[PDB]
Amino acid sequence: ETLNGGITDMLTELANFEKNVSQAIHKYNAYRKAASVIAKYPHKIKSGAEAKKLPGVGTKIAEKIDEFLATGKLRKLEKIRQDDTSSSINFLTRVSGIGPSAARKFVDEGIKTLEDLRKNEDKLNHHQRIGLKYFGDFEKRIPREEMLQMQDIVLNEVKKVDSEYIATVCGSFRRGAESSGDMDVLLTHPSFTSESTKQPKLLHQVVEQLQKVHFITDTLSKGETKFMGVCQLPSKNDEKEYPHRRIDIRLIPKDQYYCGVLYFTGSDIFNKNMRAHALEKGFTINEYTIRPLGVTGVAGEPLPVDSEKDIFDYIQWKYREPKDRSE
DNA sequence: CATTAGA
DNA sequence: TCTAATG
Ligand code: NA
Ligand code: NA
Ligand SMILES: [Zn+2]
Ligand SMILES: [Zn+2]
Ligand SMILES: [Zn+2]
Repeated sequence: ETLNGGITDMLTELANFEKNVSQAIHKYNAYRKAASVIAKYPHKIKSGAEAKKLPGVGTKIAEKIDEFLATGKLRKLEKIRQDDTSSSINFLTRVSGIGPSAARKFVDEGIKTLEDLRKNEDKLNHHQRIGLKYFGDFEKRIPREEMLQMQDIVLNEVKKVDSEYIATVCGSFRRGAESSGDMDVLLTHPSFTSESTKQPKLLHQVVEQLQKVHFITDTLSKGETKFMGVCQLPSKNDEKEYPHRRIDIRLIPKDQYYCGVLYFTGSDIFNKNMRAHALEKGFTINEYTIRPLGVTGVAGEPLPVDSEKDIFDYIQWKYREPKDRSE
């Protein structure tokens, strides 16, 4: 957790590099498992050879460990850290819609900077356009103060459109959190579930609503169940306009909302942990359901859920406020 | 680990 | 269709 801190970090730097700059999925997959096990190793790694004993570490990584142990740095690391091409990719990549692939491609054509990007907006698609356009606000955190305002607005329209609608803003915001990255709104309706063959309009109506009043300004991606966009709080009585924020609305079959809602609220650890418990307690929990465990090794048959309560009950736990779903 | 774009 | 990107 810190005893092997640096080694795991150099290692991540490394893996991360293979993956983006070059396309060395293995090297890259290599670095990660190593960074996984040494992280676990309950002792201070004093030399490669020692590390070496590990499963995952080979002669390769051993080597790097030595040098780093030896001298407070890594050359390969110093070099990559320096090199502009690699720098550039790690940068373009920051743009919503720009991934490693397009990053390497733009680089190879010479688009290295954000300006370069502008001059060549034609080379960009719609997602990437929006990304470029809101680059700044996109890197910005969301004050909870703003979060509640937002939430307020979405909830009301959703309601006004159809009172049957059910929405939950999940995420950290849900878990109390002082700030959040983007707004995730979990959505489901009663006429929509597991079987009842869709009702795309069900998503589509609200999206339309939200745009109608300018809450939604842009559209990154709109499908029959997932809409990815950009929204914005009405810039008051001027002097101050609100930064553009990422927003995702998603359709859920009412018969699997809570699993979903439960799920998405996290924390990543609360999950796994909740997840690990359901196993002893003879179950299975995943993104959409909770199934009883069968001795034959496995089993199925989807437990009927009406709230986050039922789930706990099932695995017979204490209902944990989302506030305290921290781990 | 799954949904939407794209070309 | 595959492949990218975001989640
Ligand atoms: Na080994
Ligand atoms: Na990006
Ligand atoms: Zn020891
Ligand atoms: Zn989020
Ligand atoms: Zn999101």
